[PDB]
Amino acid sequence: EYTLEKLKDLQGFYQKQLLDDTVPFWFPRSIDREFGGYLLMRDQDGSLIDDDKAVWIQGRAAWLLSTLYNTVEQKQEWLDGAKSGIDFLNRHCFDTDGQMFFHVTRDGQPIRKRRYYFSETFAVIANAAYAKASGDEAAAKQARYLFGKCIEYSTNPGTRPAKGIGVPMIMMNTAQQLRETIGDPRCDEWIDKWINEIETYFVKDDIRCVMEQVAPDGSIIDHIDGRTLNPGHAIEGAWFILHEAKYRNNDPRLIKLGCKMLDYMWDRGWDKEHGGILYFRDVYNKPVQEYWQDMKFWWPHNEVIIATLLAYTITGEEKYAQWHKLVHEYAYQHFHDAANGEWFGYLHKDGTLAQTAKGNLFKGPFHLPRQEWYCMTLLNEYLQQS
Amino acid sequence: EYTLEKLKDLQGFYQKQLLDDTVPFWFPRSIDREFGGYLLMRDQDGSLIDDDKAVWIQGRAAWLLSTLYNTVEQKQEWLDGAKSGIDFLNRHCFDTDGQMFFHVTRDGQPIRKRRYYFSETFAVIANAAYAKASGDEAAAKQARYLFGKCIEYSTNPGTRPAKGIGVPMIMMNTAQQLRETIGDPRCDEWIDKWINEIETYFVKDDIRCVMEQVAPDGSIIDHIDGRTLNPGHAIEGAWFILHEAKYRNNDPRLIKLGCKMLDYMWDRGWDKEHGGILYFRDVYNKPVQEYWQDMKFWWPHNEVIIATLLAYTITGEEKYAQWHKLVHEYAYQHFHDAANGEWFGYLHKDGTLAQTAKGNLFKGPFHLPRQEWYCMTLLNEYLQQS
Ligand SMILES: [Cl-]
Ligand SMILES: [Cl-]
Repeated sequence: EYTLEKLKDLQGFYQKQLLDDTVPFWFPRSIDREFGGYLLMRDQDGSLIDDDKAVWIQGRAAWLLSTLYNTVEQKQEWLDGAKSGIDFLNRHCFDTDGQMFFHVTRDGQPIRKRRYYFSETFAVIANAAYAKASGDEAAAKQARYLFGKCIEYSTNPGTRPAKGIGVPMIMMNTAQQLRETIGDPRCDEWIDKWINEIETYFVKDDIRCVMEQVAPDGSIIDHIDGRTLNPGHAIEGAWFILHEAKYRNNDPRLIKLGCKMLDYMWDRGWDKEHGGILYFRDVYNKPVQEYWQDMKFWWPHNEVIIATLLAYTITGEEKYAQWHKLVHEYAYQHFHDAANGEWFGYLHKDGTLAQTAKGNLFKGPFHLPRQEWYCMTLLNEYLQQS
Repeated sequence: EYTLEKLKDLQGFYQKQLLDDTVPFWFPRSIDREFGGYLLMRDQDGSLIDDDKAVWIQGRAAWLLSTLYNTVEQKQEWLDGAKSGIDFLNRHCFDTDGQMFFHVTRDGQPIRKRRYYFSETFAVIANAAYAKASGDEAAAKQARYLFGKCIEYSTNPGTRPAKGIGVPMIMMNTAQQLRETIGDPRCDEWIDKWINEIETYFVKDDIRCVMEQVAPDGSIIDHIDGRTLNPGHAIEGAWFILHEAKYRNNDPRLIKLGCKMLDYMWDRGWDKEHGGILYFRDVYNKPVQEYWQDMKFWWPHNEVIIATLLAYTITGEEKYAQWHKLVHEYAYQHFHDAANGEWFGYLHKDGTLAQTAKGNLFKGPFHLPRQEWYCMTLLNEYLQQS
């Protein structure tokens, strides 16, 4: 399967895709010079379908620009672009009670506020990465403050109580990004707790499944919502854990855990008729009720590309190279827009395009550039060690 | 052409489908003998995929059974079934603040409560129809009490205010059902206000569109949510208005209003590539972001079948017979399950089945049986006058 020359070609592919295709689609043109932050809700040709701003994606974009500055090239325009988002978050995206908005207008007026703290987690990683890039001590302090607030909420996130895997997952990745940028003494211990929560409550070895939600004792909630799985989301967590495994000196327990989550959810998620990762499944193969259950979204593919390549480089198991080849070829052939750049977001089960937009309230410069950046970086490291 | 002969055939077809196929799929087996209410979340073969109870659908089902008893046949089984749903609503489906739940367990414990009051409107029409079928004065008083509360809610309620067409539409049909069962002196004057609201704010003659939401002054909100249209929903409102026109001795002004709404949204909503009514469209033909925008759902087809047949019997315009033939043939050929009865809910754009369930949190014994019952009784009245 994958030779070193082939992995060298893959490294260059992800690098050139990231820097010559994906990032230029968004930046610098998406930087809103008049109001700050980013205009990211763009059609296939780059034209705007909306001038609203999703607060999560403002933070994700600021994180990406800072991360490119810190790990790829110290381009002033990326630093300036990151600062524009940080400033927009601080100036407009916090309510008087200190909680962040979810959805604001171009000029920063609030449209939606969600009880969630997920906006805050993306402000943490954005401020952490920006603090590293710029030396801004205020951004460092904000990142560490909000991290604690996020921890606080995570301990305490209605006759059918359920806990969701997304809390430990997002907190783990937030803690990882905080560690890898400016550092914080809480990161490693809490990551341990969040991994233990994922393993204990959400990974079911007897049925080879990773749950999206469970009851507080870990039991499966046998109702429509509780049965609904998201393979791409579970495999996102799997590679967060494989990432942690490497940091922890290739810890065999964490390698085993990440790999089995990936194994379980590749089997449940990969569409053997049409190819690609199904968005939702049902733990007992009852019909999934969420309407988009069999659609092919971009971001599950981004996460499975990372996970399979990461699993392959860590374990050397050829099957992960075979799965990587499958999902990589599937995703780049079906989502990538060779004419205008970047990726479509939304395909039907059979791979035909459902609509042409490349950015909206949920899609922006995050999952795809993170995958291309992470894979380019991973392979550079891997090839240096070979 | 739609001859009297063809319309007689259709009349018998809808009657046979309603009584030999649609209703038997649900009743009596869906009657929850232990806890009351109805077990309606069923797979294609009738097996339960969940024992939860959607409060809207408990009221809709009680309304249907009462309506059948009143207008088709005084089956004791239907009356007893209607009372089961009424009692379940009264016993379990009101919160301590007087607002109704949206989603409860089999035994009536709350799962979810929504800010809307659509639960209440379906309790109105259920109690009204049951009050007529049984002479229960408590149900009649309840229907009128809840109706008054819905009126207050509708008149006595973010930097982007929007008003939705669903409120005046649902309130209109609620009032119509109240009028046609037990009567209420407020029905006609409030229907007039709601029709005026629909015509003034949501119907756009210049661009031939019916909006889902507009700004308080009626202007189009040129953002993703504000641009999103629902042709089936607009056409549901169209036939509510055509129904009112008939009630008002074929009021030509309401005929024109209902017909232009139908004309506008047939043109925007009918899928010329694959057939069927698309779920969402965009007023300016920008890409629609809601994931299921191009799926083919059962209930838009139910409503367009009513609207086209009603428009045809009222106006005699052959185009509405042509449109009815198209949507009738499309819907019964694609959604109807000849093997087990009733209709699948969810098809892809190209008409292929997305999943097999026939009842869930949103689909149950309502839109389809209402369409078959309404078309059967409409054609019976129409052919009695020829
Ligand atoms: Cl994204
Ligand atoms: Cl329904």
